[PDB]
Amino acid sequence: ARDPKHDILFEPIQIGPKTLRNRFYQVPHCIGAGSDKPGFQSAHRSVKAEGGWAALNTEYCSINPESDDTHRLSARIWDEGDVRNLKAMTDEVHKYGALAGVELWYGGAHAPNMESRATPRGPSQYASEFETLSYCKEMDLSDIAQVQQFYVDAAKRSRDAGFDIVYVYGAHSYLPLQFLNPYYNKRTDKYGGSLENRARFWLETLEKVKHAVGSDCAIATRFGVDTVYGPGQIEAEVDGQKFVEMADSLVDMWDITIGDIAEWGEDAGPSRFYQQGHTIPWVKLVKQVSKKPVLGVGRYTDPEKMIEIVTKGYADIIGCARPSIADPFLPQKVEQGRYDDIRVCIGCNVCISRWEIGGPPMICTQNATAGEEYRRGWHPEKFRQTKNKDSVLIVGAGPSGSEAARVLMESGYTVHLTDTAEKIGGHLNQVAALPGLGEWSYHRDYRETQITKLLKKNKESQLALGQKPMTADDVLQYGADKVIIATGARWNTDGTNCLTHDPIPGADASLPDQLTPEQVMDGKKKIGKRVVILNADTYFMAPSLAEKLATAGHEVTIVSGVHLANYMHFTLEYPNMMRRLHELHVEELGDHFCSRIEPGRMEIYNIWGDGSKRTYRGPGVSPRDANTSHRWIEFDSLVLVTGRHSECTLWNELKARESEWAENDIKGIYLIGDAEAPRLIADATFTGHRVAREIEEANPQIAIPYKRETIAWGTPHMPGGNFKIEYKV
Amino acid sequence: ARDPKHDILFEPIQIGPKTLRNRFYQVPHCIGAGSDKPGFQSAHRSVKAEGGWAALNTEYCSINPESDDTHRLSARIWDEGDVRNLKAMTDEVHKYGALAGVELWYGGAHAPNMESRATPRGPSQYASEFETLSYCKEMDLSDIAQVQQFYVDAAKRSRDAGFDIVYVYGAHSYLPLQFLNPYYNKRTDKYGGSLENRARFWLETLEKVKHAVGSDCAIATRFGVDTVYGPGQIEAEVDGQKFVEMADSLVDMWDITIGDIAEWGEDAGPSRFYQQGHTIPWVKLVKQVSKKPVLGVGRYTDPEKMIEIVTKGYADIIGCARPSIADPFLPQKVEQGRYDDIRVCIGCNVCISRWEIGGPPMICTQNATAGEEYRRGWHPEKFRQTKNKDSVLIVGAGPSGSEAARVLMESGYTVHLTDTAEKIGGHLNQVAALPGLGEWSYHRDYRETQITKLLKKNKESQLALGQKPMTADDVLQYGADKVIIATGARWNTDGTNCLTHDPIPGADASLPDQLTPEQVMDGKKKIGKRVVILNADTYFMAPSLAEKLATAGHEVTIVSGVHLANYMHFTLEYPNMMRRLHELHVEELGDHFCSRIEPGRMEIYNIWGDGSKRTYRGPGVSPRDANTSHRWIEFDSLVLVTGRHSECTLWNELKARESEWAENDIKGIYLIGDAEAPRLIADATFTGHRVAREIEEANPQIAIPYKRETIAWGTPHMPGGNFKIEYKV
Ligand SMILES: *c1c(C)c(C)cc2c1nc1c(=O)[nH]c(=O)nc-1n2C[C@H](O)[C@H](O)[C@H](O)COP(=O)(O)O
Ligand SMILES: *c1c(C)c(C)cc2c1nc1c(=O)[nH]c(=O)nc-1n2C[C@H](O)[C@H](O)[C@H](O)COP(=O)(O)O
Ligand SMILES: Nc1ncnc2c1ncn2[C@@H]1O[C@H](COP(=O)(O)OP(=O)(O)O)[C@@H](O)[C@H]1O
Ligand SMILES: Nc1ncnc2c1ncn2[C@@H]1O[C@H](COP(=O)(O)OP(=O)(O)O)[C@@H](O)[C@H]1O
Ligand code: SF4
Ligand code: SF4
Repeated sequence: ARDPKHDILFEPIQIGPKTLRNRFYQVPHCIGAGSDKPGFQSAHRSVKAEGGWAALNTEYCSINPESDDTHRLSARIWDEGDVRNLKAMTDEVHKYGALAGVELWYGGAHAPNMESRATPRGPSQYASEFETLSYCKEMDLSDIAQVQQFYVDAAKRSRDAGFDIVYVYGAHSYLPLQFLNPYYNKRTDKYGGSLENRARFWLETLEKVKHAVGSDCAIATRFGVDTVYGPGQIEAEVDGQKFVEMADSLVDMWDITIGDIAEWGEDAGPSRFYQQGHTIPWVKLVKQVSKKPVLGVGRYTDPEKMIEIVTKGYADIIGCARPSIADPFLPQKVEQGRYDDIRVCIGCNVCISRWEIGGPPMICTQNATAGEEYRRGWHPEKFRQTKNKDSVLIVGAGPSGSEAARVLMESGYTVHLTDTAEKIGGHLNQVAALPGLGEWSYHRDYRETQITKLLKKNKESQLALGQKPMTADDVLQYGADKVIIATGARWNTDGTNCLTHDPIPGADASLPDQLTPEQVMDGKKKIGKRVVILNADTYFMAPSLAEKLATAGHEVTIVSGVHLANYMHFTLEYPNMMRRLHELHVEELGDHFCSRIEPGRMEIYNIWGDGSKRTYRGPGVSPRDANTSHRWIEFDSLVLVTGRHSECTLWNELKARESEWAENDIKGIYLIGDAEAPRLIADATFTGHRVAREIEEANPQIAIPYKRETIAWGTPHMPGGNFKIEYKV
Repeated sequence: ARDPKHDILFEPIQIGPKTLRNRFYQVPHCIGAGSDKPGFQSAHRSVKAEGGWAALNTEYCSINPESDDTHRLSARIWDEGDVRNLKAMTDEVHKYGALAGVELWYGGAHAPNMESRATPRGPSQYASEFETLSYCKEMDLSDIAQVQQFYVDAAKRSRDAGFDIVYVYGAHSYLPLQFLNPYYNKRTDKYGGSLENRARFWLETLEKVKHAVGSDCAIATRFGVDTVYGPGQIEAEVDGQKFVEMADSLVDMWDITIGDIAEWGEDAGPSRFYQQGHTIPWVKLVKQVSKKPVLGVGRYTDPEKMIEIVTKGYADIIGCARPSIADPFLPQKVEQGRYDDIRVCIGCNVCISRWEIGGPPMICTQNATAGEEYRRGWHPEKFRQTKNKDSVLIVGAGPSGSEAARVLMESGYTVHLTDTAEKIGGHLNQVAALPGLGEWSYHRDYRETQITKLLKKNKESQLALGQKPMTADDVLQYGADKVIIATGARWNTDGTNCLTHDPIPGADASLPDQLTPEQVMDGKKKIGKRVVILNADTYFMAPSLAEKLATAGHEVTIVSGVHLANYMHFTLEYPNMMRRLHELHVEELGDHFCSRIEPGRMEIYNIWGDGSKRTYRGPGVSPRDANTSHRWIEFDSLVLVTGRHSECTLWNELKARESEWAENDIKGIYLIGDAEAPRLIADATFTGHRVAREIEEANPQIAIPYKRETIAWGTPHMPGGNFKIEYKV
C-alpha cells in the first residue's frame, strides 16, 4: 500500500493556464538527443510520462544559430524542421497524459558556435570562463531587441511544436542571468548598474514571451538564485529574492538552481560532496517572497524527503533530473507503494560526463536502458518473456553478473547466481567504502533487493554467496543450458600501464613496501608514513586513495603520467576534488612517469624530456635527443594505480575445452563486464543487461544492430527543401 | 602557361585494375562529415575532383560498430544506409572524372565506442595510450576470423557504394599495425613473436579483401612505416621495409606515413616544427623495396618539390591532405600555370583541431569555403557576380578585411581597401614573426598577391596602405555605398581576463616593467632578465612568447590560470611545444592566477585554494573557507597574456551617428573579424568571406540560414526500416 502521507505528491497544481497532474516534475536536462535524435528524445521522455511524471522537459533548446553549443549537443528550435522533430516528443508525452516543456536557451559567449561559426552577443564583451577562446560582441539597443525577438519567434515555434510549458532560461549563467550578474554585465546604460536595470533584459523577455504564447502555454523560468560564489556574483538574500519579487507577476512557475556554468556540479551535486536536499538553504528562500508555485532540484529520490519540503512550505513541486534518469517509473512506484522497486540515483554524474565530453549519447550507471529505449527497444520495466525452460549459471555477482541475473529473472529464466564474495556487488563494495562514495552502494543495494524479490517468483532460481570459486569442471558439470562468466578485473600488480603497455622493472605488489588499490582498501597490509601513488588512470581511484591515506595521517605525493582526475572534469567532481586534495596537503607531480622501482625509492622522468626536434637517425636509435630528466624519489610505501586487467582465467579454461561443451549439454558460454575488458561501472552493468536481453540471439557475445538516427541522403531536413548540392554563383 | 617540367605530374599511372589520371592524390582525411553529412562529404570531395585531383578518399571508415570513434566523427560503412549516403560522394566524384576511395578502419582500443558501447578487440588486452579509459578484449582465433570478415563485408559494401579504391588502414597505430607492432602485440601464438607471425593478421586481411573486391577495385594499404619512437615500436629499416616486401604482391598502391596515434602531429606536421617534405627520409625507404606505386604525404604544395620526389624515384604519386583542403584547385592551377593563384596551406592544423575536439565540422584558416561548399553553396573558385555598380569601403586589411576585399573584387564590386599598416595582413604580420611561425605569413602573402592582381582587372578598385587612420568623418564623407569595419583587436593592458572578467589591480602595460604581446613583438620596449608571463589564454601566444624570450636569454616563468596551450593539444603541436619549453628551461606554474601587481612583484594564488565544502553562510560571505595560498613572486618584467578586446571605437562613433548615414548615401555599415569579437584567424577570415558573399542580403551583419544535415523524423536511416518507437516485449 502507498503510505497515505505520500498522497500529497499526487495532488494537482495550477501553473498559469496549465495543470500539473501531480508533484513529480522532470526539469530540463540534457540527454545527448536534442532535435537531432527525435526517436531517442521522444522515447526517453515518453517512458517517463508513462511512468507518471507530470511534466517532461527537453534539455536546453537553442533559439538561434548564434547560440550553438557544438561540440556539445543542445536541442534546437531554429526552424520548421526542428518543430517537426520535437513535436514527435510532445505528441508522445501527451499520449500518456503529461505536459511537455521546452527550455528556450541563448548562451552568450558560453556557446562556442563550432557548427554555426556565428558571433554570440552579450551584455558586455567577455571571453567565457568555461569556453576560454569564445568571445561575444557587446549588444547595442537594437541587438537587445533582435535577441528578444529570437526568444519570441522561438516561443511561437514552441507552441507550433505542441509544447505546454515554455521557459525563459536564466540558470547556469546563461544570457538573462548574464545581464543580471555584474560579473558579466559592466554596462552603464539602462541595462546595467542598479538591480532594476540589470533585471530589465530578463523582465522584457518574459513579458514578450508571455505576450506571444502565454494564454496557451505556461511561462516558466529557471533561475540560479545564488551563484554560490560569494559577493560579486548573485547572492540569494541580495539580488535573488529581489529579482523574484520583480518577476513574480510574469512567471507562472519558478524553477530554482544554484551555481554557475564553470562549476555546475554545485547544481548537479555529485554524491561524493552533496547529500539529497543539499540545495534547500538557498531554494527555500524563494517561497519566502514568491506567491507562485516553486520547485528546486536536490537529487530527490526519497518520498519521505519530498513530502518534507512540500509540508514545510519550501517548495510546491518536486523537481528531478537525475532521479528520473535512474528511474523513469519513480512516480508510479511511489503511487503504488512499490518503494522497494525504486532504482535510486547514485549521484556519480556519468550521465553528465557523456554530454560534457561533447557529442555522445547519455548513459546511466543504474539504468542500463537510458539512451537505449528507442534504438534497442529496451523499456526499463517491460521484458520479453522466455518461451523455454533454459537455465543460466552466472559466475560473479558484481554490477555485470548481478544485472544479467536481474534481467534474466525478470524475463522468466531459471538463473543460478554464484560468487565467492559474501555479498552481491563485486568490486563496488570496496569502491563505495572510499571516502565520499557511500551512496554508490545503492547500485548493489538495488540489485540485492531485486534479486531477493525475484527468487520468490522463480522457484528454480538460486543465489549462492560465499561459495568456493567455480572451476572449469564445476561449470562444465553444473547443469545449466547457458553460462555467463562475469568474473571481473583486478588492478595491475607489476606496473603495467597505458603509456608503455609493459611492466615496470621492480614493480611487484607482493613486496612489503608496495600496494594495489585492493590491498589498500582491504586495510590489513601495513602502510608507512611517506606514500607515493603512481598513477596512469584518469578517473577516481588515485585521487580517492590519496584522500583516504592523507586523512589517515600519511604524507602523500601523486606521480601521474596521465592528466590526474581528467574524467572528473566531465563528472563535475574535479573542482571540489582538487580543493579537497589541496586542504589535505597532497603533493601532485604531473607529467612524470616511473622507469624503475627498488625498495624505498623509484626513478621518475618528465614525459616531455625528449628533445623537441625529430631527425632521421636510422635504426636502433631514438630520432630525438635522449631524455635526461630521470631522478630518484623516496617513499615508505608505493601505491600502484597503473591500470587494470581482466580476470579471465576461468573463461580461458572453458574455451580451451569448448569441444567438451556439447557433451555437457552446454549451448553457450559468454563473457561480460570487466572480465571481457575493464569498463566504467555503467558499462559493465550495460553488458549484463544486454546479454540478458539478447540471450536467445545467434551470438549473445556481440550486440545486434540498434536503430540509427543519422540523416538519409535524398531527404532534406527542412520540409520542402532541396537536398542536392547548389552553388551560389 | 605551365612549366614543361611539371608535365610529369599530369601523366597517368596504373594502380591494379584502375588508372589514376594524374599524380595528384587526396589521401584519406577527416572533415567532420563521415557518412553522417552526405551533402558535405559529396560537395567537399567533388569540388576537388573538379579541381583536378585524380582520386578522392573518404576519411577513416569504420567497418563495424565495435570500432566507433564517438565522440570523434568517422565515416561508417556498417550497412545499406551508409552505402546510400557514401554513394552520393562516389557519384559526385565520378562526375568530374576522379576515382573515389574508402579507408577501411578498425581502431582496437583506440576507438572509445561511446555511441555503440560495444567492446573493441585487439591482439592483446591494453588500455589505449590515447583513450586511457578504453580497453580491448584479447582476440582468440575465432575473434580474428570474425574481425577479418568485418573487413570483407565492408569491402563488398564499398564496391556497392561505387568506390574504386579500397584501403586496409594500418597507419596511426590502428588494428593491422597493432598486430604488427610488439608495443601492442604480446601474443605467443602464431600471430605474435616473429615478423612473419606479427604480419599474419594484416597479410590475411589484404588477401581476403583482394579476393572479395580486387577484380573491381584497387586494393591500397596505408602503413606507418616507422612509429618515430625508436626501437620498441616499428622502425623503417627493421620491420618496415621487410613488411613491405611481404605484402607487396597484395597491394596495388602503398600510402606511407610515420608516427603513432597519440602524437600524430608527426604525420600531419605543423609548420611550427616541420617543413614541406619532412617525411622524405622515411618515405623514400619504401621504393627501395617495393615494385608497386608509392606515395607518402609531406605537406606538398610546391610543384618544384613534387617533381623532385618523382624524378629522383622516392615516390610515384603526390599524396596530399592539408594542401587539398587549403586549395581544392591546386592541380588545375598547376596544369594551367596559374602558380600565383595557389592557396598554400600554412600548417596551422586548425582543420584537425575541430576533428580532435570531437564532433564539429572542419574549418580552414586559408580556405573559408571548407565545410561551406554544400551548406552555404560556396564554391571556392566561383563567385556570384554583382549586378549593380555599388562600391564598398573596407577599413583594415587584416585576415578579415583582406578576405572581404578579395571576395568582393572577385564578385565584380568596386572596392577601396585602406589600412594604417604598411602591408596587408593586420595582426598576422607580428604573429608570423614568432619562433617557428614563418609559414603562417602565406595567408597574407596569398591575399596580397590576389588583391594586387584583382586591382589590375577591377579598375575602379583601390588599395591604400600606410594611411592616416580613418575617422568617423572620413568614413561618412568617403563616398562608398557600403562600409565594412575590420579594425581588429588588441591584447589587454589592465589584466582583464576570462577568470574574473575584471582588470587586475596594478596591471598596466604603460609601466616600464610590464609588456603586452604587441610590445614584446615590436621589440623596442626593454625587457629585464627575469620574466613572468601571466597567462589566461589557451592557444599559442603565451608559449610562443616564452620560447622567444628564453631563446633570447631571459629566465622565464609562466603563471597560467587556464590550462597552458590546451588548444595546441587539438592542433597536435602540444607535445613538441612542451619538449621545446622544457629544453629551454621555461618554468610553468599551473593552476595559479594573480590578485595584484606592483613594481617588480606580483601576488599569486592557487585556483583550488578555497575550502572544498560549501555551506550556506548568508550574504556578504563566501560559502567556503577562505583561500589562504596567496604569495608574492618577483620579476624584472611581467608579460601580460590575459585576453583580447575588440578595437571598435571607429564603429561605435559611426553607430553613434547612424542618423547621418542616409544623408551621406551610405546604405550600410558592418562590423567583421576581431573588431566584432576576437576570433581564431580562420574565423576572422570566414567573417570577411561571409559578409562579402552576403553583401546584398537584408542584413549582411548576420549570416543567413545554411542547409542542415540532421535527420527528418519519419524517415528511417535504414532503407525499409521502421522509424517509430517499438519496444521489445
Ligand atoms: C544534463 C545532465 C545529464 C544532467 C543530469 C543535468 C542537466 C543536463 N542538462 C541541462 C540543461 O539542458 N538545462 C538545464 O537547465 N539543466 C540541465 N541539467 C541540470 C539538471 O536540470 C538539474 O538542475 C541537476 O541535474 C540537479 O538536479 P537533480 O539531478 O539532482 O534532480
Ligand atoms: C583529419 C585531418 C583534418 C587531417 C588534416 C588529417 C587527417 C585526418 N583524418 C585522417 C583519417 O581519417 N585517416 C587517415 O589515414 N589520415 C587522416 N589524416 C592524416 C592525413 O591523411 C595526412 O596523413 C596528414 O595530414 C599529412 O599529410 P599532409 O596534410 O601533410 O598532406
Ligand atoms: N571463479 C570464480 N567463482 C566465483 N566467483 C568469482 C570467480 N572469479 C571471480 N569471481 C567473482 O566475480 C566478481 C566480479 O565482480 P566485479 O569485479 O565487480 O566485476 P564486474 O564489474 O564485471 O561486475 C567478484 O565478486 C569475484 O568474487
Ligand atoms: N581607424 C583605422 N583606420 C585604418 N586602419 C585601421 C584603423 N584601426 C585599425 N586599423 C587596422 O585594422 C587592421 C585590423 O587587422 P587585424 O587586427 O588583423 O583584424 P582581423 O584579424 O579581424 O582581420 C590593422 O591592420 C590595423 O592597423
Ligand atoms: S549516471 Fe549516476 S547519476 Fe546519472 S542518473 Fe545515473 S545514475 Fe544518477
Ligand atoms: S586549417 Fe591550416 S593546416 Fe589545415 S588545410 Fe587549412 S591552412 Fe592548412
